[PDB]
Amino acid sequence: FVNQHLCGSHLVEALYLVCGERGFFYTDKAAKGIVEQCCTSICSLYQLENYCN
Amino acid sequence: FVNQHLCGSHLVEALYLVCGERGFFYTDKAAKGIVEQCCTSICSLYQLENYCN
Amino acid sequence: FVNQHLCGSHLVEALYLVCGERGFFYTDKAAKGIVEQCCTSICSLYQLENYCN
Amino acid sequence: FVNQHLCGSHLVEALYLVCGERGFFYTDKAAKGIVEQCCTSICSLYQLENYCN
Amino acid sequence: FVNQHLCGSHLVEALYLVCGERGFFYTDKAAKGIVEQCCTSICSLYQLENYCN
Amino acid sequence: FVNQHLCGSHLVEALYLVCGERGFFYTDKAAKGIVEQCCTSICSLYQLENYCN
Ligand SMILES: Cc1cccc(O)c1
Ligand SMILES: Cc1cccc(O)c1
Ligand SMILES: Cc1cccc(O)c1
Ligand SMILES: Cc1cccc(O)c1
Ligand SMILES: Cc1cccc(O)c1
Ligand SMILES: Cc1cccc(O)c1
Ligand SMILES: Cc1cccc(O)c1
Ligand SMILES: Cc1cccc(O)c1
Ligand SMILES: [Cl-]
Ligand SMILES: [Cl-]
Ligand SMILES: [Zn+2]
Ligand SMILES: [Zn+2]
Repeated sequence: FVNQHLCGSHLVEALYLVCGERGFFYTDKAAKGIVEQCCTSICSLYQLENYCN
Repeated sequence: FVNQHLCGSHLVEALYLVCGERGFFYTDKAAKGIVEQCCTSICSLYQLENYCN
Repeated sequence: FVNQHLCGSHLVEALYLVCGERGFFYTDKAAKGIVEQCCTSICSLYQLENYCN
Repeated sequence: FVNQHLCGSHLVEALYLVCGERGFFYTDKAAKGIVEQCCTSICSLYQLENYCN
Repeated sequence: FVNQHLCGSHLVEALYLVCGERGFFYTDKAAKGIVEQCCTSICSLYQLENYCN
Repeated sequence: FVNQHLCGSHLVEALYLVCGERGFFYTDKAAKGIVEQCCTSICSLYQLENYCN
């Protein structure tokens, strides 16, 4: 299956909208961690914000 | 018109695909170079990879 | 106008995300309205939350 | 739960194209009948139009 | 203003929508023809179904 | 299940990007093949490049 890669693609658009001019880092380090958590169960806007810069 | 925000929305999706495992950082102060270049001309995928982590 | 058509396709997705469970209507009166407000210059997340139900 | 969220995001972009200047409702009541029918099986464009306002 | 490269990505999505397993027959003249006409005036789904195969 | 129709919309977006102004070609067979291969495991951009014209 290709579930997480398909989930990744929507989660960066959500971090571009949530994060704004603060931006975000989607790097191998703490980006496999937003996938472990937000592609397993639905993350709210405030849980998404904790990955912002 | 929100020309920057609509071009920036496509650019984050193109970067998720081209950077793959390298990932990237999208700071609105690091996102100025890649919007100024790639929203006024079509960037190759090699050009996009120059912004990967 | 096609640039308003395309902006509105991105606006439908951001309201889906911001409005969570609540949802939103995209009747041709709220549409005209969010289009004029938020495709002419950017909208913050508060502003978009105001169109949600 | 993330799978139906993923699906709903792509159905909102389909309803925006199919309904045109009609528009559509996508509140929690309105759009849960849609997801039951169109996220378990594939809906055509003629079935999606039933949900236009 | 319409950036034609960002408009084309939306149009390729729409034809996937419209044509689905019918596909299309690719020729440079039809490709440039669709992006010229539907990136300057809005095309409806019934205009886009003409390009399906 | 709608999962392969959803994967297929994301491949279309990644062939548009990768192929650029060369565009891509459709046949019944290759459309069956890239979904059975790229919706089962992650295809690179250098594998997708084989369907561009
Ligand atoms: C907004 C969003 C996208 C993908 C997964 C999530 O949990 C939430
Ligand atoms: C949106 C986008 C993708 C790829 C190249 C570009 O210049 C712009
Ligand atoms: C498309 C869009 C997204 C978010 C804010 C805007 O003003 C316009
Ligand atoms: C077009 C579309 C998107 C998502 C679910 C569907 O049944 C159909
Ligand atoms: C653009 C596209 C891709 C695959 C099938 C289609 O009908 C249309
Ligand atoms: C469906 C769609 C996308 C892009 C431009 C158009 O005129 C129509
Ligand atoms: C049908 C089609 C049109 C334009 C670009 C593409 O990559 C494919
Ligand atoms: C880029 C991409 C999209 C969808 C499936 C894949 O295997 C690879
Ligand atoms: Cl998806
Ligand atoms: Cl756009
Ligand atoms: Zn998706
Ligand atoms: Zn766009």
